[PDB]
Amino acid sequence: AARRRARECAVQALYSWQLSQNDIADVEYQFLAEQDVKDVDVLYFRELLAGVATNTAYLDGLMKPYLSRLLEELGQVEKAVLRIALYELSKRSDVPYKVAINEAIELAKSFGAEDSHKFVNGVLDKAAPVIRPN
RNA sequence: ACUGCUCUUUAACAAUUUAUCAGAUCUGUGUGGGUGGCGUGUGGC
Repeated sequence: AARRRARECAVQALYSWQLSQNDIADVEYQFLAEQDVKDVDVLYFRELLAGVATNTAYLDGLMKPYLSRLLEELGQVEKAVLRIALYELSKRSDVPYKVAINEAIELAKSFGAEDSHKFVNGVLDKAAPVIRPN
C-alpha cells in the first residue's frame, strides 16, 4: 500500500505537467509540497517521474495503430494512465504482466469515463509484444 | 521476512397530442438649470 498507491498519486503530477508544459521538477516539487502524500514512497515517486523519459513517448508510438480510440482525441487522464500502463514493464518490470496490468487498471479505476479502463485493457493486446516477461 | 498476479476493447437519448400547410423606426444639444437659524445684550422711537 506504499509502493502500490504510489502510482495513483504520480499520475496526478504527470497529468499536471501535461496540462502545464512546465518541468517535471516543478510539478513534482509543487505536488509534494502541495499535499503530504505518503501513499507514494518518495523513491517510487522519483521512479514515476523518471517515467517521463523519451521512451514514454516511444511507448505511445508503438501502440498507436491498434487503439480503439484515436490519439488526438484521447483524454489527458487516459494519456497519463496509458503511459503508465505501458511503462510498467518498458524498463522497470517491478512486477510481472498480470500484476502490473491489474495495478494500472485498478489503482487508476477511479479516474476514467466509466468505461476507459475497458478499452485501455483492450489496447493492452498491442502491449503484449513489448511486455515480454508475461 | 510473507498485502499486489489482466477487471477484456471510452458517452448509450432529450424534445411528444387540434391543426398547420408555415402564414411599420438607425438625426441634435435651441433654452434656463450646471451666507443663514437661534439666543442674549444694546440702543432708538
